[PDB]
Amino acid sequence: GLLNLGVKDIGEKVIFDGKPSGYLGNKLSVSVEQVSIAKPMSNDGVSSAVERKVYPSESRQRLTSYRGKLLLKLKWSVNNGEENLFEVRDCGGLPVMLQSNRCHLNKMSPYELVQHKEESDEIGGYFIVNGIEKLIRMLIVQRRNHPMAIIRPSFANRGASYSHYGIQIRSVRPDQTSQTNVLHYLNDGQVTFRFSWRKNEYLVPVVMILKALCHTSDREIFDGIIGNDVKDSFLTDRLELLLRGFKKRYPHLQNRTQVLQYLGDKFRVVFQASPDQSDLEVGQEVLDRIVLVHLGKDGSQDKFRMLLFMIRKLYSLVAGECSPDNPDATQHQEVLLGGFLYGMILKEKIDEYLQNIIAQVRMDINRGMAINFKDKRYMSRVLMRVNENIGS
Amino acid sequence: KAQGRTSGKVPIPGVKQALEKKEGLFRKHMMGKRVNYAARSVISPDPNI
Amino acid sequence: IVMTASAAIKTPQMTLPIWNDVSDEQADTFCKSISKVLLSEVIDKVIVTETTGARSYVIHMRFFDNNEYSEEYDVSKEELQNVISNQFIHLLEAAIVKEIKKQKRVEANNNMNKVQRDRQSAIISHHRFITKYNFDDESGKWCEFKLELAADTEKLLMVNIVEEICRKSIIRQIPHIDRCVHPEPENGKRVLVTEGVNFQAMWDQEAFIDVDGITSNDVAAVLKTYGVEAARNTIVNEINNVFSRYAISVSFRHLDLIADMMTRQGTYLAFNRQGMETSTSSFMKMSYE
Amino acid sequence: SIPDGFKKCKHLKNFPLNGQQVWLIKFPSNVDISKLTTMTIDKHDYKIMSNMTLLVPSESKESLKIASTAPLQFDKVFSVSETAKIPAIDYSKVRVP
Amino acid sequence: VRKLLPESWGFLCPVHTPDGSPCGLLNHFAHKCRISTQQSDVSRIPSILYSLGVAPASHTFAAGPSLCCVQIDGKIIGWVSHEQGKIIADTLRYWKVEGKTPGLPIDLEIGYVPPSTRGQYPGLYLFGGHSRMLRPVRYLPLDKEDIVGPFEQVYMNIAVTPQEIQNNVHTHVEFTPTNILSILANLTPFSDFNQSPRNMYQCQMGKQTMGTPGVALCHRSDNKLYRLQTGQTPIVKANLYDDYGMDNFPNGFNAVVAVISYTGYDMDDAMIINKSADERGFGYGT
Amino acid sequence: LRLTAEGNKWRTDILKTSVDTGREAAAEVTNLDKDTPADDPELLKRLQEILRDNNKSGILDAVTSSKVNAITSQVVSKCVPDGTMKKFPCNSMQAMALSGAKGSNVNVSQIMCLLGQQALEGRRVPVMVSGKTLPSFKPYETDAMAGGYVKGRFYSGIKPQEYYFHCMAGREGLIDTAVKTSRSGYLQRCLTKQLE
Amino acid sequence: SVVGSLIFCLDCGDLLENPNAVLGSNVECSQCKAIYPKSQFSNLKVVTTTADDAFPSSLRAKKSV
Amino acid sequence: SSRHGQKGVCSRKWPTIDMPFSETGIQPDIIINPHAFPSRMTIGMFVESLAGKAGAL
Amino acid sequence: ESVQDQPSVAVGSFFKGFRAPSDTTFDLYKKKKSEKDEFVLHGENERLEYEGYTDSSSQASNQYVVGLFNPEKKSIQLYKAPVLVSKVVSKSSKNLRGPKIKS
Amino acid sequence: MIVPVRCFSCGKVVGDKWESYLNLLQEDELDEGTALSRLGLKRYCCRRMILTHVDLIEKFLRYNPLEKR
RNA sequence: UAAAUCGAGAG
DNA sequence: TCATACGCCTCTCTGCTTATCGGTAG
DNA sequence: CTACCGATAAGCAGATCTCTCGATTGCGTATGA
Ligand SMILES: [Zn+2]
Ligand SMILES: [Zn+2]
Repeated sequence: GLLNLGVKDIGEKVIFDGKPSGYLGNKLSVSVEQVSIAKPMSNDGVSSAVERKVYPSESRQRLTSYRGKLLLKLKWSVNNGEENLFEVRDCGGLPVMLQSNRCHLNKMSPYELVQHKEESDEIGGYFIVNGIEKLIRMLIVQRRNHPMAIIRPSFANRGASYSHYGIQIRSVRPDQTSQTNVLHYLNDGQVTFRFSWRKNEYLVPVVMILKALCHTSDREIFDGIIGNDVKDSFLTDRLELLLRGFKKRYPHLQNRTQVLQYLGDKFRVVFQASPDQSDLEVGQEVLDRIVLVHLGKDGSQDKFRMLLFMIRKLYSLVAGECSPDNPDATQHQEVLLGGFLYGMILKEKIDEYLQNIIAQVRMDINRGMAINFKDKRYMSRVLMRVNENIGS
Repeated sequence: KAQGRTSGKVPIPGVKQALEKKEGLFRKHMMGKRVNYAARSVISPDPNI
Repeated sequence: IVMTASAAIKTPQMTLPIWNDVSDEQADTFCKSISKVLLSEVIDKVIVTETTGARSYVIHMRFFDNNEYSEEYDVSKEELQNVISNQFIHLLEAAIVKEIKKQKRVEANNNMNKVQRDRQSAIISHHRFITKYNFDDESGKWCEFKLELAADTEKLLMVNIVEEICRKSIIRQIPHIDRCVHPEPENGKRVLVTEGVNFQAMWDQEAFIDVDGITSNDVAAVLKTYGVEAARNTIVNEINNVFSRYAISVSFRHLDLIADMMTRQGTYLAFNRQGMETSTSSFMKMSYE
Repeated sequence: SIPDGFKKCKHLKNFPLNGQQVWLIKFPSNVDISKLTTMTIDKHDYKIMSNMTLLVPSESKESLKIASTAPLQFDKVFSVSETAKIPAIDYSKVRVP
Repeated sequence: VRKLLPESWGFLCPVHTPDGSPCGLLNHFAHKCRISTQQSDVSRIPSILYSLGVAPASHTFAAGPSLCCVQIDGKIIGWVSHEQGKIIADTLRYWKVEGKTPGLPIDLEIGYVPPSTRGQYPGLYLFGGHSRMLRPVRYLPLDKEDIVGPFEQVYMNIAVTPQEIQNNVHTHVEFTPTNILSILANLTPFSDFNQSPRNMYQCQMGKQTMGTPGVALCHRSDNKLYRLQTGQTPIVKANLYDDYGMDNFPNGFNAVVAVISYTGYDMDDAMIINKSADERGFGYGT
Repeated sequence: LRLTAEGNKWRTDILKTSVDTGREAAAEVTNLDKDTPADDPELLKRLQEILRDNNKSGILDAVTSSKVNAITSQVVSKCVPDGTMKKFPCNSMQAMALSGAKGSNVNVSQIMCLLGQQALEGRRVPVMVSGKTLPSFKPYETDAMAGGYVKGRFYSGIKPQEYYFHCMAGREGLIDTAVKTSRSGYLQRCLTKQLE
Repeated sequence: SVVGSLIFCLDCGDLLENPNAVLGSNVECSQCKAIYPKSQFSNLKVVTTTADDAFPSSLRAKKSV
Repeated sequence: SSRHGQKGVCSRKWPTIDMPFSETGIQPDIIINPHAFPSRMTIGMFVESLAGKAGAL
Repeated sequence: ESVQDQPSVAVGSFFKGFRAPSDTTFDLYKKKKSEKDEFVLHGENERLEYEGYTDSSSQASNQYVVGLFNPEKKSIQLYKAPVLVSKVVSKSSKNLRGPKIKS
Repeated sequence: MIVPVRCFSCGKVVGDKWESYLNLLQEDELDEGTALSRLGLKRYCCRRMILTHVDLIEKFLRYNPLEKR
């Protein structure tokens, strides 16, 4: 499922406590490996026993929402598998939608639908919240996994890059979450990578990432961006400008390991990392998290090849060798389904929940508590001190 | 002119903001006012008036 | 026109009435003489050759055929050579040295005449780092000039700057004039229209153009060069001809009142807060915005 | 650095190169190499018509060396491309009035 | 942004849009436009491509628009000539339409951009991911149904009716011309006889009619409901009126209309309704 | 709204002459010699450059629009007044158009004889990046039918491509109608505030 | 190794520094530190021409078409 | 409204006697002015009226 | 006329016109798989490390065959050789690194 | 919903003919026109009332709040 | 009885 | 153990206005 | 020589008809229970 893929690709968030333990005491590695939503049920007070079955007719009549329980099991990992503490934590009632697999009318025939007071030909596709019907509207977004030659005055206007050219690609992770990369252009003969990890934007020289993705030589970059086009003086001049600019600005980075280290300690605070991840490790982390996500991790060679293709496309665009791709043409468009948006929001809420429990642990660290990460009592105490109403 | 906002919800309008824009006091309460003794409805034709 | 008092309107033109005794010939020639021609309008292409055998730059300025360009644009090879040697290199060296400052942060040239050699030496002395110069003094088809540069600087484009310099170089142009087309007369009015406003230039050409009936689309220039009343007249005419083109009739009392209110201080005012503050009553402006 | 299971090949067959044209045939995996343009092989039709570096066994026949004369590049390159049948439509039954 | 582009042929309804401020922005999908919601099996496609003449991308030494860069959902698979890429595109479409190759799903979009002069960047593009836009058309060879998308459609000739198929021009044909229209636009009777600003007005207005919302109104607590007491099925209606089972929710009534200037109480848009008909329950609702 | 048999004969005979109008207009625009085939490689290349540029496309669209407007003017002049089954004053459509009660001669012509050429903003219908105006049409199609010039009428109905083109034109009309009302308001407000 | 103004290392494949900015008579690769004498490559000649869409002129339309 | 975007508020409840009866005795339950058609060119309504009459017959 | 499925030769891909001294030599590997085996080519020199791999995403779909051809006879000696994508690292630069964490 | 008692245009009682029309359609193989003619509906104003009726009342009656489902 | 934001509409 | 008060928690136009690089007289 | 005076280059601030419905309203935290 998309939810399972999302929690798998979230990764583990790590915190430390001060208890002299090379870095800081013991290590905590909180993660989620299974998110399960159940069909709505009613406790009928405190009777419990076999839980009752709630129906959309009941939800509409009660003027409340039609939601099912959301279950997450936390991988409370101490010292990298020294002591694991699994625990299934409910996260409130997640509003489920009608006629879906997590609804009680999933395969009901029209006769049964009439029997259960729904409709002769009831169709789902909507949520019931506070007794009021609601719908997640489908939205048109850029086509995934396609680099489009885009010409826009808003690039040069108020852009850190000085040109109106570029090659924008909106890559999507297998868990249906998007990360766009803009291959800007500079009038002096170089290309700057652009992305937005948080709400702010960042810019990085393209050849930086080109060398950081895989161990490469400058001749490999020349071959990839120029295939048998040696006589193309325009392409050769632009490539020479780019390589000379890289060598002039960063003469220390003669190797992939040290360029990755530079990337890692440049992106350390924003890409929240415990004082355990090395510069090389956090550089590989930001690389796998930002550039060309649709190829996923362990796809560095494919990312390198596609970056070379993107650079060649940008140079062909600025050379007038290809027309710009119209953003608003339906040929270059897709539609955000509406349930994929639900999955993205669920993944982000899970991320915020994990960060919240780690913030609670850090607050305990700042104050003075017993702070024993191996204690089930302390783990349940810190789990009950953090808001868990993801369904709300 | 207020300084200091991390997340917030809505920045409370000052006395200046109560008199400035199209929704301000001037253009909404003296250049045009809601009126007593006035009606409104749909029009239907009548060639006999 | 009315709500912004644009002194920099998108499309400024004048109306030049030709004399009744001037035919289409000597009129199209006058249009070609008055129209603006750029250096890029005549260059076929440029072949930049870079060599480090120190950083030389040989530029071969291919030109359009003389028998056609001297007839289309009425520009001679002598004028071409003059404008090149006077402005093209002067702008090119400036752009090149600016680029260097920012960074740090056909074959008969050997068979040459004495006059050509003297011209080349003179231009070399005049300019900064030019090592050679020649012109097609018999055909006006090419102009080569070496541009040897210091070897300590990095690689330069030398093509996208030559493009900009050629496009921004002026072969023969009168200020604030771009083109002068000859449209079909509306009703017995021999009319010459341009693509810019500069009255003093056409004041000298009394022989072809009747300087008395020079009416311009722009209002600010008319106010500046003719007075407030001419500005009011042209305001009324411009605000009327848009309505007339849309087959809508507005009585001239309304337009006359609008123009008189717009020029009530002797200046090209407008209907906005920047032309509003001159008013006795403050509440009106405060209610405005 | 030997990966798991990647044993070094003990011996290699001799590869003659002197005595002459060197070609590459990019046979698809489906084509049977043992049994051997409108060429017909197996039961399917195919289309047949410095990029890489070539290695050659040395005298010790336990290593790889770059072949050269007195370098050497392949004289011709061929790529066997699998083809299908695209039949013309029957316009009589397609253009229904 | 609001211009009705021709690239939305069969995907976005040309008629269905709300006149006014959201015009052109809040468009609607064609009734036969399927949105893919699962990732098609693209495991075997690279294996098939290499057999078809595609050089592997790992060892190719090729770049630029002079070569046909074959991609699969954003992954550079290989490089091939332009004519060869066109041949592979046609062969892949044939194998996809015919039900013999196991690796090629029918939902796969084969978007091929032939080389041109200052056109779009060429290359063979293959897509199989989620969120795609798909439309069914009849592949002229084998007479079987084919699935196309916006990216692949703008470069392929698709006749609108079988009578206009041209020799060596059209390789696809719409099953019916009426599947490029949305619902509420197919249901407009004789929609090809009106001015378009009236078809779109009817599309916007068919949602505001006081029809029947549902039959389970005794088990609902909706804030406001508009119910037509006695609706009738149209005498004149599209074939899709009963295909979508719309008679379960009648929207109006059949009225004996008279195009006549008699009363004098209706010039601009007004209408005159029989008093006695009204007193007989004509148009009643709650 | 009907025509006579002879009126329909005139209309179809005149419309038969519009087959080559688009090809001739394109050939004239591209400076090619007349009588050239519509599939000439040089003509295709020149139309390719015209499509790539934005001013050559405008010139070609203006020329073809003028030609098809001449054709539709011929059709309307020959058919509308003296080709109708019912004549004025018996023809209520014609009486309403002539007396100014409602509608106009352009409306009557669109209903009865010809719907003319669809102009979006002083220009023909948009073109894809492949030279195709629609999936139904060839790339670089030198045909007035595949240019927005619809030969149908609201009495006999319009074909699917003509329906699409007319929908385009109606959408542009409604967008402009929405925009203009908001456009004029600020101008009027500033004028009246200063001149009150 | 040499294609245009660029000089590549035949061993590793790194851009050699411009010979006009080194000590003289030889330049070495920054990765393999291999000896590359200044001879065997002295004409770093590039030939470039402006695009056809660079100088829009009235005669440009008339010379063709 | 009809199915061709012909809006309009009901103006008056015209009594059946004052309604123009036909030869067969049918008095229409809705009167629409003929002047609405020339400007909007909704010939689909004209086709639909006679098609529905034939269907009902 | 005679095919050689057994490992005899293999073709690499470093870059355009990769040249090494004749004294340079490489070593071949072979995994213990059944069909379409992965190949790893290793080598070293005084100050350079040469290595290569074969992409499994494409090596199991197509075959590469080397052969000879007599000018006057059609006798062709078939030889199967895998294709290896390779990279070159300097030995001194291979171990080049930096500090783990910058405080 | 349920069949209207009187025809809207004229006033002829058609509320006693829906069941007869359904029986004539079901038992005998009569077309809608022949069935309407046999029922005595000559004018198309009366014919449409029974020809185009929907009878949503049967669908409405399946939701009974006073009987166990 | 309020006030703001968003959404859906009419002319 | 655990609830309510305190503390905050990204693609349009016109000017005007300030700062900074050139020039003239004294 | 050097201060008063201009002539851009950049940034800054202010703009871009009425009427009817419906829905909604924050985390975060920290101590007395
Ligand atoms: Zn090296
Ligand atoms: Zn009746």
